[PDB]
Amino acid sequence: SALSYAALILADSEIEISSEKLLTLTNAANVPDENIWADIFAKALDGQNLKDLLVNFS
Amino acid sequence: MGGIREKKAEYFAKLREYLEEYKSLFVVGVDNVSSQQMHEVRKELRGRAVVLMGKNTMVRRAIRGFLSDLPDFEKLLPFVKGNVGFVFTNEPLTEIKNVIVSNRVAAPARAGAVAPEDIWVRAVNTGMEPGKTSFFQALGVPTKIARGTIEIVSDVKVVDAGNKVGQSEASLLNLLNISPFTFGLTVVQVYDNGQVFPSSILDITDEELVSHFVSAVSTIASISLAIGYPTLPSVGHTLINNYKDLLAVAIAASYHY
Amino acid sequence: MKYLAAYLLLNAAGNTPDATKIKAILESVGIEIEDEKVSSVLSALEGKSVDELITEGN
Amino acid sequence: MKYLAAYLLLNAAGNTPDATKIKAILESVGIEIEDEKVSSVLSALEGKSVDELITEGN
Amino acid sequence: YLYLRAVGGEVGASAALAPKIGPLGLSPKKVGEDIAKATKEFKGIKVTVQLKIQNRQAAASVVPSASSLVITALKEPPRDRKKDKNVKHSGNIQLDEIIEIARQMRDKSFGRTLASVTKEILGTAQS
Repeated sequence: SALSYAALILADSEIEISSEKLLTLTNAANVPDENIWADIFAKALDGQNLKDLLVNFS
Repeated sequence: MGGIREKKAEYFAKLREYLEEYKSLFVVGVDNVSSQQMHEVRKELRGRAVVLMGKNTMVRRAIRGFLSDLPDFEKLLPFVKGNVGFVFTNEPLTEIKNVIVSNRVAAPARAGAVAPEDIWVRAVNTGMEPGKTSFFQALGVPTKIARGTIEIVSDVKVVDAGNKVGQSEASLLNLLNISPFTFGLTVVQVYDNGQVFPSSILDITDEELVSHFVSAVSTIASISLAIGYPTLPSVGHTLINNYKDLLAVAIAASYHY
Repeated sequence: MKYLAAYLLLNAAGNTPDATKIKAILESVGIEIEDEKVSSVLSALEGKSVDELITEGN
Repeated sequence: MKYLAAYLLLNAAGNTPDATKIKAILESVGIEIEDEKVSSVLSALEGKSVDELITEGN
Repeated sequence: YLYLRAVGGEVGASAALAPKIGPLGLSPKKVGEDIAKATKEFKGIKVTVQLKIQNRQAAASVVPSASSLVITALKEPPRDRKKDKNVKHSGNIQLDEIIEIARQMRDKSFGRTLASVTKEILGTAQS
């Protein structure tokens, strides 16, 4: 997903996963901003260990 | 053959326009490669875009640079080595290496050359009649006469990578008919667009990126499954997590329903 | 997660939607729902057979 | 990594190259791109079906 | 390779075939037949034929060749009687004739281009 890929790149670069930072990467890609989808995404990512989730999975 | 140029400043002048005509400029090593092999290798390049001349007349990339705005001086340490050419091309950097570096032709090693890789000689009958077996023994190849033929006792490494091959060593190997290396235009270097690439880059991984891609793909996939964020790939798994976890509470416990 | 369990629980009872139930369950939990997360789950749910997805386990 | 996520994100949108997008996304991240890393990823990408590589997951 | 000399149409000469050894790796008049069949028209100037030997086979590397190709096209057997100026016989090859000789040569020749190949044959033709 463009939104999931944007989150993993933002964490790899060392920058926080928020609405501004996702919006700038999303705009550079050329994909239109949709308020609901990045807002859910930041909310889903809230309270998470990105590192611990990333590795297990079937 | 006579004294007449044998040009100076004239062939440089043709060469001047040649770096400027083409985007991508390579610094390349013929030394090893035979010329049916080089000349064939060059046939490939030539259809696509072409190679031209120098000594120190080559090192004069500076004049070419001076005409434009690109390098001087500024380059890391001018990488040129014995036996260098320039390849001027349309062809992007990465592809040029795969043509040249992958497709090399074979040929024999040489006396006084540094071995590029480990050299071994096999055990079995040489097929040769009694004579100076001693020459083989001198190198540290054990041989003995079995069945009236010279045979090599065992497989062993005669020379390692990064050590020079002795003059005796080379000659004796050639008589055995043992060769083995890959020859073609070793790439020392690349210029494109203000950027300098050395040879480590130029062997261009790629399998590692597949693994990293698939792992990146799994990071995304993982994030997707666990997170619950339902565009096309993730969805059926995300629903399953909310069960995986219920079905699950049953297994440890000891209420039966 | 909150959302996943909430729609699953309703599915067992046999019925679900934005305001009527999803919002009601999470609100019964005492938690404030993010609209974007509800909207995303519902949009994903449309035209899906939840029972069939369960039948493979993963 | 930065590079991997950036081309993946673009692939989801459906399009990519050196300056136009790869450079644009990482620059949108606020990070300075190493040219050698972009060049290596692109050279590797040529003649590859990204969608097929994804279909086995590893 | 260990090389040999030949005349058009020759077989079985004592000096040329016997001391140089009979290819086929034995049994001359194997090769003596093979060279002779191939050799073409009247003897003229000697050609190289070049010997390569394999297990119970002989093979020869024979180029009279691209110039013998010129002879066929022109319908003129000699070569340039009065060198580089003007030939005694009037063998002017056409431009269409020379590119077709170049087409056929292009495998044997290295040449990059067909236009490159036309120079190489033309340079041979004039002299």
